[PDB]
This record gives sequence, structure tokens and C-alpha cells, in this order.
Amino acid sequence: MASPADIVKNLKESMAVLEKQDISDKKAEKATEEVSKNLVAMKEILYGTNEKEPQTEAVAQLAQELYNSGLLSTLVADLQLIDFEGKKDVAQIFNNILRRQIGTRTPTVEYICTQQNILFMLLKGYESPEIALNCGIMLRECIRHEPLAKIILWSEQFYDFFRYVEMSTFDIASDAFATFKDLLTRHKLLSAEFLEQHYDRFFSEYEKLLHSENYVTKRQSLKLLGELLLDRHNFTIMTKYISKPENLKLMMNLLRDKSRNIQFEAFHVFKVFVANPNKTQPILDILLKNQAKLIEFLSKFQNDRTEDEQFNDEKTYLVKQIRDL
Amino acid sequence: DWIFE
Amino acid sequence: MADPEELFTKLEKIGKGSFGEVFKGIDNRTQKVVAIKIIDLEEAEDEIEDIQQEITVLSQCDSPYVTKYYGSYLKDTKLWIIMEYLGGGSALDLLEPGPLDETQIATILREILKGLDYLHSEKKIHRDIKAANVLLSEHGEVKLADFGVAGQLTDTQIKRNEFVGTPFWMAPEVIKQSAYDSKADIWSLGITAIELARGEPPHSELHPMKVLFLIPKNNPPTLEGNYSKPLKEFVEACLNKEPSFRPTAKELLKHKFILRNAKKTSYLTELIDRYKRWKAE
Ligand SMILES: Nc1ncnc2c1ncn2[C@@H]1O[C@H](COP(=O)(O)OP(=O)(O)O)[C@@H](O)[C@H]1O
Ligand SMILES: [Mn+2]
Repeated sequence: MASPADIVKNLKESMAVLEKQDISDKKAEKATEEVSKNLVAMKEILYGTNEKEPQTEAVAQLAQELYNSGLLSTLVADLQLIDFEGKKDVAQIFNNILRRQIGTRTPTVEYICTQQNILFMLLKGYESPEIALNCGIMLRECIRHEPLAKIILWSEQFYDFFRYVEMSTFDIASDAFATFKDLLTRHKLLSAEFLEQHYDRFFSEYEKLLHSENYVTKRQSLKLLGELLLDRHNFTIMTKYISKPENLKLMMNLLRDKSRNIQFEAFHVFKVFVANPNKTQPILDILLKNQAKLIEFLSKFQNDRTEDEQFNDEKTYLVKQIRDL
Repeated sequence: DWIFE
Repeated sequence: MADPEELFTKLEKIGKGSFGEVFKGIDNRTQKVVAIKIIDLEEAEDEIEDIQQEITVLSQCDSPYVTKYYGSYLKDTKLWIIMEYLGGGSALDLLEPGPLDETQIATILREILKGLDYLHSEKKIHRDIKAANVLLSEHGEVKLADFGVAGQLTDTQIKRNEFVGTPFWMAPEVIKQSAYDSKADIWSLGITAIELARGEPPHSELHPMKVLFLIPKNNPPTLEGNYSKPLKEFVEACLNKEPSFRPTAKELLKHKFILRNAKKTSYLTELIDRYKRWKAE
């Protein structure tokens, strides 16, 4: 047959069946088969087997009818009820049209901007195991575009990430962290702003991560912190961070942590407290007090890491500094 | 261990 | 949280390679036999998210031609990848007592090309194709494993510019670190066919650092010996220094050799007995 947007009318209708009460025979199962076929039908409008995608009767009639039908929401709002390969296809569709530009405009980013709840449904997807990893894929594509990144970041619902990176399920919690890393690092200016303004409650929350029972959570959070402080755009956030004695004391204890990989990451944070020209009063108080015990520490610290140039140059820089007050 | 303090 | 050592009971070390070690084991909660792979994140330092990518890739597949993924658990620093258990051992294990006939060879390559098809169609590369990574079930079913180093290809970043695989099985372009896609997997399949035949790949005796200079400079390798012309020009389809001139996983399923003889599975349960006897010998 091959229709253009009777496919959109079909999907919409079948999903409606799949979301009503009982009927667990004949019709439930026949609706599930229909959603499958049409997500495929739809998926090949945009990609299209051994014949180019028609930059006309394909994308626009499909993109147009996706917006007017609100099918894009219905698929995220009901992602649950769809089958395995189904959720894989939904997410690939969602990603494709969200990437769609006509001109210098990305129409889907504009649509979502007015259908903001789609972003919030995706994010909230982390709390439902059967769909968490699919919502991560889709959410993370949204994040690629600054408007939407902004929507999630500035929402109060962003601090849900400090629960999500902490789940029970390792796969999911790891994916939560991926998104949460993507938010804070991709749109540099956006995230520099957010961090400057929300500093106090952000870092109060970030500090709980550095104390995690979960090894991955701790190691990765700590690794990220170092990336954030050392960034050029985050100059101001950095200065505030390295002025607080409670902060130095944590890093220095993390230098002496059970895990040598965590000690290593602690090093790249600790590194900047010392390289800092404009130190503050209790900064010096701890350094000079712990001088020499540090110069002794640094020399005999991760020497087995000689496949690494910079590291060994930074160590000789740090001892030079802790012997120069 | 460190001097804290 | 969620302690694996409580809700899984690990039994016989079933293998032990690059990342960590694999154990047979039981799912106390359901009583399913699973294979358990355990990686020490602390020692590892491949990277760390780069490690978690073997799970991502594997956890997206749902094919009978790929080892099912059941979950992962974290215990201090060791990560337990829980996946579907396969009894009959590697293709490479099964080649150990002695050679194999062109039916066995063909049916194996059939089963692998299914899977090689599942993977590529959704734009995934295995990159580590060899008899060692082709596990069998006690029923004699043939499934892809490791990856390990499987790449994902997005709609941007179509080709690939990385540095992976094992040296004898690598495709000229991968060694040269040029641009490559799923056609690299087809090369490696070629050399897998030779391995399944002559029991060992092109330049088995040479040094790794040699064959990384060899593979790109020299001509493609050929099936030399008493082997039917259906395959000699089959492997020649794959082993072609030009990628785009290599067949797809789809049409290689149509190729003359697979279809003689494409005998059903289970008819390989011979090879596993054949190996179970040879082992206790
Ligand atoms: N699901 C499984 N069923 C049976 N054996 C397995 C399974 N997974 C791994 N093994 C055993 O472990 C060996 C190597 O595993 P692999 O995944 O290649 O690890 P590595 O990447 O460390 O080499 C295989 O050849 C096989 O013998
Ligand atoms: Mn392997």
C-alpha cells in the first residue's frame, strides 16, 4: 500500500487500544502487532530502505502530522505499553525528527518548546525500569539543543538527578549519570550560568555524591568535579570552591582513600587549591600546617604511573609549591 | 595522618 | 546496591580473558543457569564509561544470534555482567580435536551471518569476529559473543576511526586506522572462514607486530588446499582490500557456499560430544 500519514492515524489509534482496561485476547494482541508494523513503516519514511528519503512527501507530511496529532507525546507518555523493538524504533524516530532542520530552524525544538511536558515525561522515565534506558537515549538527544537543555537544567526537577544517579539498578543509574554529565558540560555558557547562580544548593548536593557507597558513583562524580573546576568558563565557580577549608580537607582525605583510582581523581581537584595565586586564610593554614607531611606524601604518591607525562610534571610542580610559602 | 586540626 | 553474591551462586570458572573472568552460575531467584562475567573496575582502567559500553551495546540486542543480556550488578569494585549461558563452547574449542566438513563450516557461517545481519541493520559493528568469540549452546545453537569492543554508528559519525580488534583478524582499513563501517566485520568473517577450515588464520606463526605491517601492504589471503571452489571465491568476496567492494551480511547469506550444505542446527551436537570425549581423553 504505502500511505503518508495514515501511518500516523494508525499509530495514534492503536496506542489508544493499548491503553484501555482489559481485552487481553485477540484485540490486545492484534493492537500490539499494529503498533509494531507502523513504527517500522514510519521508521522507513525517515531512513528508507535502498531508496533515498524523499525530502518532501516523506519528512514534512510526516513531521507535520506528528506535531498536529501529538503522536510524539503519546509515544513518550505510553512508551511503557509498546514492545522491545518498538521502544527502540520510537526512540530512533524521535531522535531523527528532533535533528530535522529546515533552513536554520529546527522545527521539533520549537514544537517541544511549546510541549515542554514531553521533556519532563522523558526525565521522569528514569523511575520506570522497563523504559529508563530508552528515555535516556531520547532525553539525551533533546539535551543536544540548548533551549531544551536550558528547560531541564533550570527546572527544579533537575535535582532529581541526585537520586537517579543513585538507584539500585546499575545500568540505569549509570545512564542517569550520563545525561546529568551531558547537561552540565555541553552548553558551556548555559551551565556556567546555572552553576554560578545555584552554587550553594548544587554543591551541597554534589558533595553527597563524593561520599557514595557506590564506587562508580563516587569515582565518576569526583572525576567530573575536577573537569568542572578546571574548565575555563567556570572560573568564578572554581574560585569559590577552592576558598573553603571544608573542601580542601575532603580532597586531602580522598588522596588517602582505599581506592587508588579515586585518590588519582582527588589529585586533580587538590591540584588547583595549590596552583591558586589568590589563596585564602585557612587555605594556607592547612597547607603550611600540613607542609612537609605533604611534600613527603607527594613524592611517594602513585609513582607506578610513568606511562603518564603530565602527572609526573604536576607532582614536581606541587612539591615545589608546598615548599614555597 | 593529616593535621585536622 | 543489591548483592549479587547473595542472589546469584557462582560455580565453575567457565573462561577467563581480557577484562576479567567468566563463571557458570545460578540465578537463585528463578533457578536459571546464567554465565557471569566479572570485571574489576579498579584494575581495569580501559576507561570506565568505555567499559559500560559492552553492556549498552549488548543490552540493546534481542536476537537468538547474540548472547542474551540479563543484567549487571555492582559489588564494591567488581562489576557482575550477568548474561545467557552457552554450554557447547567456542567454535575454536570445537575445532581442537581435528578438522570439520564444509557442511559444519557453512552452517556455522550461516548462523554467524544471521546476527552479523541483526547487528549491521541497526548500525552496529562487532569488530572482534573470530571463532573464539562464536559460542555454542548445548543444543548446538550458534551465537555471537564478547564485543567487548562493539561500536555504535550514529546517523552522524557514519564511518569509524578507531584502533581495535585482534591483529590477525583485523581488516586492512582498521589497522591503517582509516574510515571503516560494518564492512570490516565482513573482512573478519573471511578470516574466520579460513580459521574454521585450516584450523588457524593467515600468518598464525608470525609476530603480531609483523602482521600489522603485512595485512595492509600485502594481498588478501586465500583458501589454499583441498577445499571446494564455492568457498575459495566466497572468502575471496570478503577478503578484498577494498571495503565497499565486500558483500553485505545480507547477500553473503545468499552465496552459493552457505547453501551446500545449509543443514539445520542441532546436527552440530556431534561436535560438542566429539569435543567432550576428546577432552577427558
Ligand atoms: N555466555 C557464555 N556462555 C558460556 N561461556 C562463556 C560465556 N561468556 C563467556 N564465556 C567464556 O569466556 C571466554 C572469553 O569471554 P570473552 O567475553 O571473550 O571475555 P574477554 O573479552 O575477556 O576475552 C569465552 O571463549 C567463553 O569460553
Ligand atoms: Mn573474547
